[PDB]
Amino acid sequence: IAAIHNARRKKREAAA
Amino acid sequence: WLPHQRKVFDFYASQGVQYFTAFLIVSNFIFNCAEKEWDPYTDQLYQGLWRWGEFAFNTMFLIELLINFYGIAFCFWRYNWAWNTFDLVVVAIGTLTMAEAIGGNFMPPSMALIRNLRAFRIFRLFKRIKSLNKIIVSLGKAIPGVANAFVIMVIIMCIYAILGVEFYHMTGSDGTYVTYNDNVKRGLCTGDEVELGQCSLNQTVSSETARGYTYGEEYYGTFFRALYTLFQVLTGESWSEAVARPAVFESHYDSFGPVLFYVSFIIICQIVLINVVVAVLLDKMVEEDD
Amino acid sequence: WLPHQRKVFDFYASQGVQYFTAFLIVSNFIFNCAEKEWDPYTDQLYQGLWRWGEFAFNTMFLIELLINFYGIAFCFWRYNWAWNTFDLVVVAIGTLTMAEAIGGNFMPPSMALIRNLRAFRIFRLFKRIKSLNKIIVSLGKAIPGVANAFVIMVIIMCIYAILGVEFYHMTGSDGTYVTYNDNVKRGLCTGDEVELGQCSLNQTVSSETARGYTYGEEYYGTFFRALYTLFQVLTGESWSEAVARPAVFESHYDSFGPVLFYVSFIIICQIVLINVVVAVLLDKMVEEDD
Amino acid sequence: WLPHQRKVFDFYASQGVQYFTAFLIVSNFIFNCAEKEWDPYTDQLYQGLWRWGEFAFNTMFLIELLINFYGIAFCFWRYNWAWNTFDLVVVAIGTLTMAEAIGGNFMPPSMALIRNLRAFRIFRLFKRIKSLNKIIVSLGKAIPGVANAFVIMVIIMCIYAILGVEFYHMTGSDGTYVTYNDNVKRGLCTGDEVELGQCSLNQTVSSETARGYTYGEEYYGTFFRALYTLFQVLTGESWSEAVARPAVFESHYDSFGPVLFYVSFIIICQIVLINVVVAVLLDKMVEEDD
Amino acid sequence: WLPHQRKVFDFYASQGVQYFTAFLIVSNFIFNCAEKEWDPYTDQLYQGLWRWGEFAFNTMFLIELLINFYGIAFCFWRYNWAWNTFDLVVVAIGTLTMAEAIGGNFMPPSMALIRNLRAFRIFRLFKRIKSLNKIIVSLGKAIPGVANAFVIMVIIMCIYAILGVEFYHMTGSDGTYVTYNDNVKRGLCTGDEVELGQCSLNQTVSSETARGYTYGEEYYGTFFRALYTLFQVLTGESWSEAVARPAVFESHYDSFGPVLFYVSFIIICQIVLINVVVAVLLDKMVEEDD
Repeated sequence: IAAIHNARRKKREAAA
Repeated sequence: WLPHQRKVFDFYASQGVQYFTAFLIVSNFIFNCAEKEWDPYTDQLYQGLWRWGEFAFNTMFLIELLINFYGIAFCFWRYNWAWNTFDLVVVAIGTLTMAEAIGGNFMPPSMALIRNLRAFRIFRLFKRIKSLNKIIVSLGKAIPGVANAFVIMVIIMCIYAILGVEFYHMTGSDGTYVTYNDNVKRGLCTGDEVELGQCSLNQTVSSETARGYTYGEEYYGTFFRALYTLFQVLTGESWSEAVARPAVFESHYDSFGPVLFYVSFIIICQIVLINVVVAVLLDKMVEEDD
Repeated sequence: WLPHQRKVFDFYASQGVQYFTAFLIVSNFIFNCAEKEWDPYTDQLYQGLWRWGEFAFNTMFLIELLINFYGIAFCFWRYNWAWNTFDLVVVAIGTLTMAEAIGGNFMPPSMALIRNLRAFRIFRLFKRIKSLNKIIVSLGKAIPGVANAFVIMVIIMCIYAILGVEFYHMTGSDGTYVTYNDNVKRGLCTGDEVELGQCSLNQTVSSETARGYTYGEEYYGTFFRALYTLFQVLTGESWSEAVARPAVFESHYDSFGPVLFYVSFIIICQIVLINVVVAVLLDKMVEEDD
Repeated sequence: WLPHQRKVFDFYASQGVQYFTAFLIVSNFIFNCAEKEWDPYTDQLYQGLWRWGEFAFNTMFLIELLINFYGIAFCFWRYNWAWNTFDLVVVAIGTLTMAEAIGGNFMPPSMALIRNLRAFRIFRLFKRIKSLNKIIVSLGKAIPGVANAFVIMVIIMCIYAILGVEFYHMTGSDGTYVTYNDNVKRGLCTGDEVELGQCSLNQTVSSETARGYTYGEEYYGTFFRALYTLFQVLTGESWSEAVARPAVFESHYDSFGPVLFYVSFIIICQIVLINVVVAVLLDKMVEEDD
Repeated sequence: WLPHQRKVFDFYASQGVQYFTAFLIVSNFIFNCAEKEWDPYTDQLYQGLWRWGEFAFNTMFLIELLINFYGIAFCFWRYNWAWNTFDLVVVAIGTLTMAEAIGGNFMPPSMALIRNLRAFRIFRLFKRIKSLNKIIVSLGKAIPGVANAFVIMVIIMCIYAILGVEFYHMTGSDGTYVTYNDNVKRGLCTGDEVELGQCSLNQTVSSETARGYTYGEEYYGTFFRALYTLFQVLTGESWSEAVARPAVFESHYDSFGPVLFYVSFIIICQIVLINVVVAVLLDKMVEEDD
């Protein structure tokens, strides 16, 4: 599920 | 423009009419499912039921298609061309099925694979329900990003397929391979019985698979057989007990070869490449979600 | 309504009483586990032990239910309706079990599946422990988000099930299918021995499964058998050696058919769809976590 | 304090001495690996080599332990108590092994599982290398977060184990279970041959496993056998061809029972629960990483 | 310094010439794939086709290499040393193949593994296509981060391999192990028939694998066999039905030993360690992506 986690991070950090 | 086009078009775009067509789509799919569940045989028991049910559903879908086109001036190039095209295709095949059922076998017995296209009418439900549409549009806008990692993984799989055909395409060709024990060294027999002939250090295990082949011919007999074997190994299915271990043990002191072959393939392709493909897929989908 | 309900209710809400009921729940579950571990047989050895233990536990749980309802004026519609309802159901079944044990077989031998509901008393522990509750509430608020991708995956699985019943539902119906050799071409025999009859290029491999069937009848005999086969393939269980490979090698020159069938199913459903379902699930859960 | 304690302690904390002890740890582990690779038998061929090598390594590790304790005033409660304790344990067992090798069998033949503790000396390497330490500390601070979801998953597994023992613990007890086919309805035989006795609709397939049991006794004979079966199903290992399918096809018309059993177990436990456990694990680890 | 080298160098670096070399690379790879698909046998049918095709491709790749080096003053140490080196190696082997095809067997029959290096020419395509290059550079800059968790996982696998060789390396050495059943206890027989001799509580199941071995010799006979067995268990392949269950049920009352062995291995290595390795891999790759 690492793929899911990474996508989640990228989305949030990019928004930040 | 057609004198009756506008109100008919905004009627076909109505919420209730779309929901009714959706109900009719799901009922037709359930009808096909039920045909395959309760009447799958060649010599069917209730043949008229499925035939006339498909007929009635095709008639209703044809009427829906005509109401659609009548509302868009019968053009369908301009407005919603993709779904209109798919609908036209499936209803054209349905009309072909009506003709086939009534007045002869218009199509050769070869291309019945097109009669089998009824199952794919359910895809029209994805247009009406905004959630399924959201999912499939994200999937479609995610696939091109996957293309690159997919091509890399396939390149590596074809490399391993060439290597596998060169190496193992004749493993067990006689139908049998020999594996050597450690009997005297372990304790199961004494060295004298071997030299006399009472025991042995080799077992002539047979190599036939449950498909009638030998290990080499089936798993790596050709390049596409080998590519399929490597797909089955990529998904983790019996890669050791069926594929790897007979190769690994067939060669007595050259066991590093097949072991490194399968271990390197599994590590690289399975772990790294599948996780990268799926990761870029989910990344693209979460991109489109937000 | 009741004279001392206000204090009885706040007594039942006490930390220690909830922890004691939790201890009693876990002890009852361990009692059922121990019954199945040390005394699973039909003709039990220590039958009175399990019977009277279930009796005592049901009595204590009934007393707990009465203390509960006595504290909420015996209504239980207003305050914590879900857990109160579940508790009422399980203790009602427990009282049925007490009656069944004492004064006759009140229930027909058919619906013992309801006596088996003792195992699910442990779910009442999830209410008291704030961590397990935290997990199951996140799961519950995550499942509706999954619903859409789940329905898409099931739609595709039923499509493939219809296709599979149409194609393979008669593979190996005789009990045997033929696979074709490359013996003359490889080197194992010379072409003359084949024409004379010493060797052959076909092997009449048998198709019976370890279930007594043929390959087609068991794996794709009907639509629900095929949907179950496709579930087993979706989880990756023996999809090649048991399901795919006999089909792939049954065909002489059209092995692209079954190969593309199973490869497309695996790619689409397994990789893309399972990872999307699990991804939206975990996304919803991390949403609720924060 | 000891008059020689300070400089000796700062000498044992030196970079080079720690790297040398690390080299010695890895060499001892490689020595054990090599013993098992080149000399695994009961009647070993080079017994003195492994014996005196373990002796020399134990001597060097004892000297290292004494240099350690001499530098911390021989207390080891105050400074780095965990690793000092583990080191004291392993070197104490090593000294026991020295005594055992020289002057008798001090330990009963029962607890050799403690002589097997040499393999775990390698864990001392994790203290010196800052990367492996960084990984295991994250793992340790991640496990308590997993505890909750793990307990939920185990609760559900025990529920399913009780259910499985109640249902299937006698499947195939005779050694054979009967399965029924649609022979007449499909076309393989005509209904008259069945009534006359030429064909049948039932096949008395045998239920013995490759361990010698019956299907029920081995897979769900008791509660711990059933819990182990459900673990094997949770990891996806032959859950259908070995576990599920004989149960599913044992029932004539109630195949919904076992199908729903295994499908619900797989969905819930495998997909949802394993992915939630692993997700909270990786979440905790990325928490500690940053 | 060549007189027209600068002009020549630009031509090599042109878009169209790189795309043409890429087309030529892909065509050569497809040629090798097609050789293995349509002509894999030892006694080939169209041998001249593949020979002269490899010859022509090697000639074109040699001309490309010479145009390359002529443009960089034939140095190739200073400009793009890695790909130039790889290209020089593969074309040197191709020239060796030309010589081998024309004027004798220059190489001993031993090292044909180097003639097999044609398949790896396709890697040169990764330099020209910016997407595949982007993927492989991320992979390369991600692997060193994985190194640590990989070394931890391998340390644990070798620990378990030593333990497995010590424990199970003689399981079923006779070729048979006995398993005990609760026939009298469960109801299948009465205790009197056992004491008389009509039934038994032990079944002498055989331990030979489909490789001709015994369970212990093949799966844990040595340390590298055990490390390979633990790799197959790490990937989840038949870890129970082939590896674990015969060990677990060989023991009469100490089934906790092998059960805890395999359960601890699976949990730790599979779940935690594989997910941590893959997680740090994908983390590093998303680092390089952004």
